[PDB]
Amino acid sequence: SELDQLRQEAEQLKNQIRDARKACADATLSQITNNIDPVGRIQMRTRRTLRGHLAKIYAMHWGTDSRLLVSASQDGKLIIWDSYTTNKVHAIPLRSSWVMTCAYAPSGNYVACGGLDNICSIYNLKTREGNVRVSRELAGHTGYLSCCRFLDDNQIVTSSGDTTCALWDIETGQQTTTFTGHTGDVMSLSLAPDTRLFVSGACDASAKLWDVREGMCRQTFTGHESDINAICFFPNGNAFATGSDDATCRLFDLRADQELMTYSHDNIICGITSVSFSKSGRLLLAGYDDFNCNVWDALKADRAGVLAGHDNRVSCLGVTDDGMAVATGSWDSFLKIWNGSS
Amino acid sequence: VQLVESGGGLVQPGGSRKLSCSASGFAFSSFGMHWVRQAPEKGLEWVAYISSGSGTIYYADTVKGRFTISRDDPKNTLFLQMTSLRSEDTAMYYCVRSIYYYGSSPFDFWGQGTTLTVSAADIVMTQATSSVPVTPGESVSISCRSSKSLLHSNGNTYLYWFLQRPGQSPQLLIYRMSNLASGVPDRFSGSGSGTAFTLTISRLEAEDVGVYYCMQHLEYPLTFGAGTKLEL
Amino acid sequence: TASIAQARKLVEQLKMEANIDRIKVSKAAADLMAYCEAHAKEDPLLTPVPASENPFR
Repeated sequence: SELDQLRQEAEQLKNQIRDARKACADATLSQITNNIDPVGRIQMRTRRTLRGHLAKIYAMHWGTDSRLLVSASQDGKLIIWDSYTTNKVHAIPLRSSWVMTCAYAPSGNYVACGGLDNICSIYNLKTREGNVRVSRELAGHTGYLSCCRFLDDNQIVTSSGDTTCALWDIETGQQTTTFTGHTGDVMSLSLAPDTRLFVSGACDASAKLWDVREGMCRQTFTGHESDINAICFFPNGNAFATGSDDATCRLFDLRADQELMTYSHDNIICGITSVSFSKSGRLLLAGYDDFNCNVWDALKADRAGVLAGHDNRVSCLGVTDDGMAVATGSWDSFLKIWNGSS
Repeated sequence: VQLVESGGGLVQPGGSRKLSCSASGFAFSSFGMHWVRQAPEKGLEWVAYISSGSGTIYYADTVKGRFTISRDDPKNTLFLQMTSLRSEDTAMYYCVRSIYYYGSSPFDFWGQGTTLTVSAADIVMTQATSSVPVTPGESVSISCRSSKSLLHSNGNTYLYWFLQRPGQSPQLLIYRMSNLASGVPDRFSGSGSGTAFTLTISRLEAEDVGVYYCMQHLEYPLTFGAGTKLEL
Repeated sequence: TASIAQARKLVEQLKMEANIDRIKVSKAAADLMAYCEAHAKEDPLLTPVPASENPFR
């Protein structure tokens, strides 16, 4: 009658976009990058091991200076490390120990945390009193907090488990914008280098590219066969990679609006908990549940090196802003800092 | 943030006196606490230091073994017990706070000072000029020099700049030779070559007059410069 | 009856997604190669810098 013909129109529209995507692809990333020189094995040595956490680590974020990093664990502690000398600058005790995300502000003055409490607490590191105290507890999400990223010192975008992403105004605490369109729990988001857009991967095996200013999704990407666990932008901001629970990563191109390459191997059946890109966009690293952390060559989909020393599921993975290092965090309560040597 | 000290007064030579620095308005148990004296009509001079948790304690060579410094976290009060007080200990004693971590600003707050009047290897830090007649609206550079290079292996040049306005406690301007402290205008700027250092004020104000001190923090004991005075 | 409203909003969203200027993969895959090639020397993991320059020595 009405809803039936409306859904038929929607299906026809999605078929039209599918055939447009099919037509726009002359070839794939393989033949275009078949004659390029392979990266070769990437030997990475654990330089520092930031011991001190007493429970599984769920998230970490590198500071903008590529030296300070914040780490969140189910111990109920937010710790800021001096990755150069393995020093604990701060140890923020969280109100709720069920923390599944953390963030470092680009200015470095603020950090954020959240989790099963549905509240994104923001902490002011630089205070005249000399301690670190929570400045704003953002409430308004219904599901758990999965990821939170800082736009500026005043704007933070959070993705929750209630199929909604949101933009916040910290000084007021109200959601400036609310992003809707996902059907399953949203698990991660990655701000663009230009900061004007951000993508978001959800449990419905789809990733949606939004606009922080306009307020609604622009493009949607499908291809995965299970939950999308972590996502990350390409350094140039014109592509992103997703790490899903079906043991495959995928590289999507925003302008081409479709996937370009899949990073899968028959030896690994575990899901990718975290992904990260190298400073040049040449090495896509990916934390797996096999206790390992592969280092995929983005342009050729050939595994090159493994960060195998973790003993438990790798939950977080971050590459410095200058690319000097790669920290990886795991459920054994230890972060490890890696970088190749000649 | 407030640091108020008590216990100063007239003490006969060879006697004893007890100085207490009462901290209020900040997490006193997380801040290392120093004592800095200033003899009448002279420059600053470091006295003692106790870390957070009282783990580490240092004394100047002129005072080692004669004064003892202690802190009391529950009461938020810092102590300095004085014995064998001699005529050279008459000075204006300042209570200073400093927290040490990556990117911190040590020596950022100074107490009002307490006056004690007694009746009757180290890095040498040199300021060439003692008084600079200045007028508002121009640029002045304050020059300081060190006997030993302050640029450490890790890349930090541990030199601090303090401004003591007339009848007021010294104020931190620049920490680590380039970083401008909180609450200080951007007109102040510092640069150094590791042994030779300069502090430049872009545009003088009526509140920029005072004595400017250069201090090193490379190793203990901490040594101050003679001081450069700015007058209208 | 919220099903009709949900279908309408999904139709509008798919309408706004369909009318997007899409470039060809061959002209879009080469940009990633160009970016990776132009930043190869500045990447200290793809091409490691000498151990005297690593801050994590």
